[PDB]
Amino acid sequence: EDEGALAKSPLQLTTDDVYDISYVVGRELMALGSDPRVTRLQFKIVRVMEMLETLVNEGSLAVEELRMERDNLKQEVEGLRK
Amino acid sequence: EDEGALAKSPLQLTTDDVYDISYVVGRELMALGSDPRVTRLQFKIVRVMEMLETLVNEGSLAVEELRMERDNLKQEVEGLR
Amino acid sequence: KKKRLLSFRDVDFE
Amino acid sequence: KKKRLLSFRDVDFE
Amino acid sequence: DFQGMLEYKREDEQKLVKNLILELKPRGVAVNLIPGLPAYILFMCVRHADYLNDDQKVRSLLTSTINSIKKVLKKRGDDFETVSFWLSNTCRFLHCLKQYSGEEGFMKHNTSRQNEHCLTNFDLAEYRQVLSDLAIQIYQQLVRVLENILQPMIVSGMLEHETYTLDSILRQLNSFHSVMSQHGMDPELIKQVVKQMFYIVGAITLNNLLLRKDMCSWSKGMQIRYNVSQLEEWLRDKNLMNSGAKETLEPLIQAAQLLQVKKKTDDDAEAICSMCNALTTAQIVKVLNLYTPERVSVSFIRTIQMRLRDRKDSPQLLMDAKHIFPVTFPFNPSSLALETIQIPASLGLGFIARV
Amino acid sequence: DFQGMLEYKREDEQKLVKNLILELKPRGVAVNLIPGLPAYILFMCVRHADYLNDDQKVRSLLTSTINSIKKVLKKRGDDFETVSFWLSNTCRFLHCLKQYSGEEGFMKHNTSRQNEHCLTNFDLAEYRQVLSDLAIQIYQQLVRVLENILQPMIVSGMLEHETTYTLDSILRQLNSFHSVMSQHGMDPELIKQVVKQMFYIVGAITLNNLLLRKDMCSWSKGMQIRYNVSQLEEWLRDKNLMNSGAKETLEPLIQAAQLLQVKKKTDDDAEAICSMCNALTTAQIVKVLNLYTPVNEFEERVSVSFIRTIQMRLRDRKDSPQLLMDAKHIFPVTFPFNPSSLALETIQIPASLGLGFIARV
Repeated sequence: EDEGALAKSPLQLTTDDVYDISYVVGRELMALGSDPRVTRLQFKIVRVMEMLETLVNEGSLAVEELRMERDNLKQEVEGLRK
Repeated sequence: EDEGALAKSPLQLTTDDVYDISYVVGRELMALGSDPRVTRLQFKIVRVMEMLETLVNEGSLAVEELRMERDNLKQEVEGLR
Repeated sequence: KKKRLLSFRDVDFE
Repeated sequence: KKKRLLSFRDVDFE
Repeated sequence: DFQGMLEYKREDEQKLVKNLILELKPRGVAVNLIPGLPAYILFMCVRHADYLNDDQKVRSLLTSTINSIKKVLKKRGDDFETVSFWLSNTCRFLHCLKQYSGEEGFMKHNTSRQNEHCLTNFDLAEYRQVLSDLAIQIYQQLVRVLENILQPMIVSGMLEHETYTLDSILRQLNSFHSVMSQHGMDPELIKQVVKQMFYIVGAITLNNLLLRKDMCSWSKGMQIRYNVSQLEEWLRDKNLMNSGAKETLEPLIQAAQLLQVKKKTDDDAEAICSMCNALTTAQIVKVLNLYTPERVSVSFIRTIQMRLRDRKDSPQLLMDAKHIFPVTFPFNPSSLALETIQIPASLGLGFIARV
Repeated sequence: DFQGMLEYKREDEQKLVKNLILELKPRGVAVNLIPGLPAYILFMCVRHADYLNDDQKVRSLLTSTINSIKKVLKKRGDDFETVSFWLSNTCRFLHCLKQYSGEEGFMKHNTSRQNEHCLTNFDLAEYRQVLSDLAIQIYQQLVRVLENILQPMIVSGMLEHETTYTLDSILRQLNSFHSVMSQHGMDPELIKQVVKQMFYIVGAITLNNLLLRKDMCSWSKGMQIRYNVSQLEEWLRDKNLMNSGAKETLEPLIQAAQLLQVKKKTDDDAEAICSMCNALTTAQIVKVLNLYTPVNEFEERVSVSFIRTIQMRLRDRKDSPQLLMDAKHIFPVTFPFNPSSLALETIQIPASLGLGFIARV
């Protein structure tokens, strides 16, 4: 279910891809039982995935906003050149 | 030993933080034994950490390039007016 | 110990 | 089935 | 060591249900890694309110919870993920209230450690009823959204095709099932959802076939039956053979068979009458009338109707496509240890504390 | 199911050691998560060549391995991390060659699955000998790099400091050393020896400076030296290194600090000295007494008679006319066999290694 996510280039993960990875990692952790150190590892992995989500999200939003601004600015500059 | 890096804001993570998290989680996985499904989980985490490392290390690049260009266009707009 | 029963009707919501 | 002992001398390195 | 409770200041309660229910996304890192998490967290909060013997706080939380859930389903009730998510979690909340009610009946699958986590000061039996009824409500918004999505695909994929296709339908079915799975929806609840989806496919298909002369041919009989066997395969690949889903397709299957059987001799008529036990007389007659190759003679159709007079179900042609089988939520205890549950920082619940 | 072997095309062998040895960073996601990974990978490649009964391929890979490791240590042999990394991986590689040799003496702690992963065509005992000599070589270089870092901090932090480099600078440095070796998955028996070697260096340099300066033999200094050592001992205790022998290396320094603090007047006092200081030579003991500076007007100087009294009782001792410690002395390193519980059949090849051209078998 995460074959395509895990195989992706990191700079092209979406937040959806992170969510996908989270589910299958969750299943594998759950299948390991109720060992209290499995659970400590679980919440540690939650934190790692959280950090992954944030960096993916931030990067995508920032790149997208700068792209619009840049496109709009290029149109303005072109007009001002004429 | 990773309580520091795990408590960092993601935007302030360094690749060294990633390496440290990797080591600690590495030990915790090691402690669970040699169950093939523990090992499977272990290699998925390797991939996740690899992805986290790349984002920490190269995540700003595309933003940076676009930013310089945005600012340069802006400079030109101010100059032409 | 006896557990005190609490009252819940649809009217107590919304 | 005795394994074949592979010879290694300093001449083989560098 | 913790006892498995969560304390929060009383003036923070509106912030609690806001982040944990109102604005909690059905798709997130924490909820995906730990399905049912918001239900577990809500229950842990109730435990401590009970442990405090504070009836005004227990009442406040339990009320806010249902109000907030309903508030969510009102605002985004057109969205399948949201509905599936809150069905799954309302259920888990119901199970948690049962599994730790302190009633011997709901405690037959608990560890010694879990049995220590039972409530002590309040009996929420009346609340469970309201919650179970809320769940039933949610389950039906689910089928509603479910049907509006499947509906515009059914005719095209099942019939008008040598917009959507058959694989489109299987794809949509694959999407529905995976979403419910990722939410940790009870397997027995998923089964009833699947049965409900197959019925909608069957009922809409059969009805369209019965209202269209262009769809009653031997060729379509070959095609429909193939499509059904693709749906049987889909059940078989997910171990849903006992979901009761397959049986809901029996009228459609028999209608497809009827288009392929010979329709000339008295023996052909006899065979038709014993084969079509899942179709009504009106339905059998309608299909025989619309057939397009010889044509079905008027006397062969008369022979059928005469022979079937042993049946005393009033003649009906159209399946009810909005029919919903009554849903059950059987108790499903979780082996999750409340004492080892942490509160992921992405939930925005830093203001609550473990006890 | 895989057999736990790795296959690669013969023409890719250079690219393989390039990515796995020459340009592999000692700090990274994959190697931090799985310490010793390049050694496990190397051995798995050896396993497949042994499986193919290809003597030339085995010989070539095993030759490229040693040459490559040497190449790395030539270029980046000043860097502690790099040297630690390759000492640790050279050992693991050696451990693997023993654990899976098919020799029963190395199979005692193996699982049955591990026993089935032994080599079947080639006996590599002569290679293990060369590889072991390489490890010894790498270890000398480790001690060298180590010593060069510690050396400028010892006198300043153990003697000249008061309450640049302080005692805390030294502890910080020891932590960094111990942390890097641990993260590299270096054998615990090896870590113990590296730590013993570090403590010897600290103790030898410090003691030598006591003996060569005039302003370090006071009661005030014996006090401070005893404090600093008790912190070093605490560091060993916190990290469970009290059997490493590191503490014992400080014994001459400890006995010298005690000498600075004890009473030095009566004939009984001199008797206690001649039995406490069993780790300092006569020369060292007598020298300390000579350099001794009283703390007050109310503490006399050490008398010439007292010194001669001590110098006379230590005569029926085997004559030891030596003053300074060899601060460059290196204890001879050993690498006891250390088999791992790791299952080769489940090892995957992380993408960050850039070894996509090799396949699991």
